[PDB]
Amino acid sequence: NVGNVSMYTVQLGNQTGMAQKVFSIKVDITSTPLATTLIGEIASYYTHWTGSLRFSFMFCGTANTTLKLLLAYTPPGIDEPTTRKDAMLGTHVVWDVGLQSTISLVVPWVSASHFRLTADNKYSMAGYITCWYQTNLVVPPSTPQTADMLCFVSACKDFCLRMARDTDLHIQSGPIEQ
Amino acid sequence: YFNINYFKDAASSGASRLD
Amino acid sequence: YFNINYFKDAASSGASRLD
Amino acid sequence: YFNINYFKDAASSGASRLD
Amino acid sequence: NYIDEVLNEVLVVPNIKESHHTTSNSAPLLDAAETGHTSNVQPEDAIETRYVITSQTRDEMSIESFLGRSGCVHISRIKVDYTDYNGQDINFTKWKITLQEMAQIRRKFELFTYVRFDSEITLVPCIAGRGDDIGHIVMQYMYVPPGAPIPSKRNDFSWQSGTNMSIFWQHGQPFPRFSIPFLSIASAYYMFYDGYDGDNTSSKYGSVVTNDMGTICSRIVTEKQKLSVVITTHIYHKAKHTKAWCPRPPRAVPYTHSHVTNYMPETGDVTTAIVRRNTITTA
Amino acid sequence: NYIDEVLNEVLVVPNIKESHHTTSNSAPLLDAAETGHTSNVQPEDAIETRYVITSQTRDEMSIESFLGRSGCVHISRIKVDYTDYNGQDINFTKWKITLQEMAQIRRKFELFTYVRFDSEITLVPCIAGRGDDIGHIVMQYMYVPPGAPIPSKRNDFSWQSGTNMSIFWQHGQPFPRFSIPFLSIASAYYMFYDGYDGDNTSSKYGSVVTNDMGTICSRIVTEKQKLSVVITTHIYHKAKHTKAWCPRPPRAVPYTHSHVTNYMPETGDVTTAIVRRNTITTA
Amino acid sequence: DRIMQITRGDSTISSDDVANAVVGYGVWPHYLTPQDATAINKPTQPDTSSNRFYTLESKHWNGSSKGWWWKLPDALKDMGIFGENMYYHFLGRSGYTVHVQCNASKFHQGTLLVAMIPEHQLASAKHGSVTAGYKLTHPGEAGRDVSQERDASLRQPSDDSWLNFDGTLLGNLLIFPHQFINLRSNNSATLIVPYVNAVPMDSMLRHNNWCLVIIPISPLRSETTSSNIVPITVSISPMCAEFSGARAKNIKQ
Amino acid sequence: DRIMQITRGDSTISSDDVANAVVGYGVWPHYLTPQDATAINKPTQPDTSSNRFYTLESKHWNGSSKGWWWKLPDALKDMGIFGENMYYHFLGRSGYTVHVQCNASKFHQGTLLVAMIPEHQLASAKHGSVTAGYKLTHPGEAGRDVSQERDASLRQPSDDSWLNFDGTLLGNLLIFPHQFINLRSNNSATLIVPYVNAVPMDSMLRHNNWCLVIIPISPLRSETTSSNIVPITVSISPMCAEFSGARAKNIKQ
Ligand SMILES: Cc1cc(CCCCCOc2c(Cl)cc(C3=NCCO3)cc2Cl)on1
Ligand SMILES: Cc1cc(CCCCCOc2c(Cl)cc(C3=NCCO3)cc2Cl)on1
Repeated sequence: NVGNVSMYTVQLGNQTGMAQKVFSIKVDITSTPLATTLIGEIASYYTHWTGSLRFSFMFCGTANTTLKLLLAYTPPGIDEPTTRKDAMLGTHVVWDVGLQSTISLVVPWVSASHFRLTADNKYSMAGYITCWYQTNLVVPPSTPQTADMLCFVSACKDFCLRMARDTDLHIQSGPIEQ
Repeated sequence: YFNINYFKDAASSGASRLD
Repeated sequence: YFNINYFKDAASSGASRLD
Repeated sequence: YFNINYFKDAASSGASRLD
Repeated sequence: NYIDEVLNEVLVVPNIKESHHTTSNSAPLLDAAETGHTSNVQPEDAIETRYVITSQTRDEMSIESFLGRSGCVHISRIKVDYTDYNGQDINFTKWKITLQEMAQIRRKFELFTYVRFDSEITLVPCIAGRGDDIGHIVMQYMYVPPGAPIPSKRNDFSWQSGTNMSIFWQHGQPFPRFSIPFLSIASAYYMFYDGYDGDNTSSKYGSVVTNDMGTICSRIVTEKQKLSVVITTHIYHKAKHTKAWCPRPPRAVPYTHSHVTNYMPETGDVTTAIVRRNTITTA
Repeated sequence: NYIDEVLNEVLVVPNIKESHHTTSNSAPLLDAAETGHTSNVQPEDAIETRYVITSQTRDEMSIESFLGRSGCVHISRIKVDYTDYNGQDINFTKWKITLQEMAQIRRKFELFTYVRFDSEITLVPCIAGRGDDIGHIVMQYMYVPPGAPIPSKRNDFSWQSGTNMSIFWQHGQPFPRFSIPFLSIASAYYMFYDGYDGDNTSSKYGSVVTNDMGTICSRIVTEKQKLSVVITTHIYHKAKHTKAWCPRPPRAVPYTHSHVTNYMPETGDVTTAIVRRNTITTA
Repeated sequence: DRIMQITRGDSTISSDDVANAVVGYGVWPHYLTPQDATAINKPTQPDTSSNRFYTLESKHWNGSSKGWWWKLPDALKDMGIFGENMYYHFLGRSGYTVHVQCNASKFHQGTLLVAMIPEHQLASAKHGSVTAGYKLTHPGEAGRDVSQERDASLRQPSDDSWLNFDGTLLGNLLIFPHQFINLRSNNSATLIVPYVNAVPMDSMLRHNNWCLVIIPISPLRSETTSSNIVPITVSISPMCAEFSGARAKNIKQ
Repeated sequence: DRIMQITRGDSTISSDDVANAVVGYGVWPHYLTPQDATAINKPTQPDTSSNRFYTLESKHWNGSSKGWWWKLPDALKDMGIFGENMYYHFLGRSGYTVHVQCNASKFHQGTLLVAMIPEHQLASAKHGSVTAGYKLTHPGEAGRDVSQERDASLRQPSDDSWLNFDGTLLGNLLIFPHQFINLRSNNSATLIVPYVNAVPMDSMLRHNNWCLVIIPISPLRSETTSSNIVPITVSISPMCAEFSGARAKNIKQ
């Protein structure tokens, strides 16, 4: 998927079971999949980061289609949750897919140290965010039953960086010719 | 200590300011 | 002679004062 | 910073002015 | 100003107010990102926030502390010769004015479409002794704008600099540094371009039709010495009093060549920083 | 201020007044130290004192003249090689940011739980000639914060410092010095800690989970020389604009290793400065 | 406008479609007053950390579904903090917010009746004077019925719906605070409810004040693949929780 | 006058005899300010139900006793409410009150040194760079040492007293907030202590801010029947507890 575009879409499926889980990523903004992102790509130019962050999701589904996902931010402290109940217990947002289309999930800033390190560090572990089905994806007749959701991340006015340093995400195992 | 553009030209000066 | 923070940043300065 | 003809003689001075 | 500038508290970020619950109609968390705009949602909106008076400056997040940092952009080298001194194209360097000839920093700008600045410029000569004594090796750097007599070889007539700039550095005396006005016939330096030389299906196309701004012909003035040497004069560059227009997505593919975008590696599959996951389900 | 500051009479100690005898009830000499507090008794209380106008300042007894003094905290060494230049992990040093790697001064802080400061920093390169001529040996120090490309070996791409700090010193030109803001995500530097990496019964515990602040990858820019050398660049450190919280009992056992308290010597019984007496009766 | 937003803890819920909201007996839940009070100790009032948006276990809406109930003081006997404070204290008092989510498509047809009920003394399924058992009116997140099977040895309630489980023609049930979920207009149902009880603070363990019922009235009818499952999810938020009569700790059951 | 009365929860403690009380660094414990703060969420502040007078496990004072310590953020990892809120939240912040009771008669002779210590990084008993283990600096109500025996396989701290366990001549320990229990005047020891740490709210699990030590200085000496046991009992009260960064729940260990 990765070398292609798809590498960007997340198809919301069938799900025979119920209350099943979609995906997860970890918040440490310098961690693929995050990293490469206009933000990540950047943050990787500084040693320390801080503030809240914003995750936005969009339904590239259908019109007649319907769904309800539950997204959650599991602060640093434990393990990325295996189950929904366990994750619903912390910070989250139920998302009702409808005429709108975009739900934006905020990632409050929870930390001990006013500031976190941009570099992988067990200490400065920001946590995980995950998504699950609240209900389902119901589609009336003759509509596809899988559809995609795009996801994004922009900053919050909270946000701020410091201690400039040279990037991670780019090794010029060149040189460069003429 | 500052604003003492010891040199004539403007191209020569410290990192600008912020505003 | 003093208080002539020849450098911009504050981290760069003499040993502080006393009070 | 300027007009500080550190040297006595006039022949010694910066590039003149413009007017 | 001082305090604010010395304490570096010029650009401060707002604080996070206190919230209460909302069992109300308007849902700020819902917007349609298709509008191409960006959401405006905050902590205070989504949760029951507290009250934190902030104190983080976005000072270091300024195109001047992002850009205004010296970077190797060229490493002039001279493996002297004493056998043939002078001769054509020897013991004197010349190099085409640019940045794209070396990454990390090339990377950095390219983050924007247009750019403008006065450039600092520093030279870091390092004299490697390949002999039993290096003597007194004087040096002459200078700048050859277009169209100008570029030294054919070591002692042309162009090293008289009757009207050119030549900086001189003699072993001991410190690093030569100087600065420079923004040199472009244009209101800004073109980091990119979607133009060509002409209609000639063999014309040039890139950052480059718009940047023939120089070159540097070098020289080790001292004459013939006994014990050999090799000089490596490093060229660092800093952007002071910079402006930038229309940001761009950073680069994720290791380039090759300058004044071009071309990535297509020699055989190797195009590689990028993205890492692979077993499953989306666990991070 | 001046006089008081030039004459160094800022913090002066009180004088010893005059006393007379006391055949009275309240006995100041009697207090119960179990209260954990400290007695408040003075000369004037216990004896028939005179009158001495003092003139001793407690200026030099300030966390800034106690702390604000340069101290060797590291001795970078480079036994050059000309045989293999570059190669992996050579002719360039790198060292983890800290203090506990060397006593006398480590000692000194540790006198307090928390500490905060802007640090001076000075480099004292010393070039030992193992050859018949050392030439011109240029040098590059720089700083690699987390997470950053730390030179694999001598000429990486990281020595371009397009956005990093690299100080350059060439034989003759004086000692490089510079200063630095207080670098911590925390409001103060943790001299100690009673925390861990995590619940992993294999997690880290100490001053240290909280101090991964760097490292320093070094470099002798000049290229290949003929006659060998060995460079020893000493790293001194001074604390300017310091604050300290919650004092602690000094250390009496020679440590071993840093970011730890561990004393338990290799076999030898734990030794301390206390001396032995034959008898309490005679001193 | 139908859209609604609700924020209770560190938690928020949204709904791009709705049928107003309802306040039980037109009273908004709040904290106890030194007038109607009785106890003498200073109540612990976990704010936010407690009275937040807990979501239970989800359920399936069948063409064979018959109905399912949850008893509130009890549904969160495990929900962190609230549900600990419950067990550590004798007196507990609190009001709630019930967010009932159940979507499907505009090509579906179904109707759910949702209702809360003060003192819902259920009846046993067996004739006699034997009252329903503890352990069975104390299901938990999981709720009861579904249309399930069980031991008749247990002093088991009435799985019987139409009689209201209490033997009152369901349909008069509309007297209790309620609303429906007509899949053709609705999406959810939102009940908000103060603390109703002849006593200022009751036993969070022995007594369940509020009882909630959801009953399929018009059976779910699609024309889709029965691969399409249309859950029913309940979310709850203690509000103005107040506790007191601190001590050891009861025990799970 | 020596008598003292202290009231913290639903709990109160009395002492017909005492050596004043001590406030650590002369600062009284209180709640976090929107200035020094950093987090963004509204902290849960259990009042009373949490910051109350919990008493630990008691101990014996021997003529062979050597000393025993308890680490605070940790000693109440089980103490109801506080110790749950600990596990449910990432950030925790709180100050304490330490009531150390140890009576015997006026015919007894003994001396206990009590002290609290900010960041008490203990040393391992074994030479090297191996730091004490988690699981052993996380004893619980029970505390550590006594003068006990244990596996040397465990990255075990120093049971070593005179060096302060950190290798600082005990006796300079008087620099940390303290007092003694001289059985001839004293009865208890009362330490009160604010929240000290370079961060506004730390991890109640990974980091123990306060560490408390009690060390027999002059050995207990009676002339009675060794049927006469003279315990040492510690009681503690979180004060101005504040929590935040709500979520699932950690796990016991
Ligand atoms: C893309 C892109 C970026 C730039 C910036 C160009 C800046 C000009 C380089 O400036 C120098 C000049 Cl004009 C002269 C010398 C010089 N050294 C010795 C003699 O002349 C060095 C530098 Cl860095 O151009 N295209
Ligand atoms: C304990 C304890 C005490 C400290 C103080 C840490 C201070 C940082 C050291 O500062 C230096 C830095 Cl950041 C860089 C360099 C440097 N020299 C050449 C390149 O970088 C030298 C020093 Cl002393 O940390 N843990």
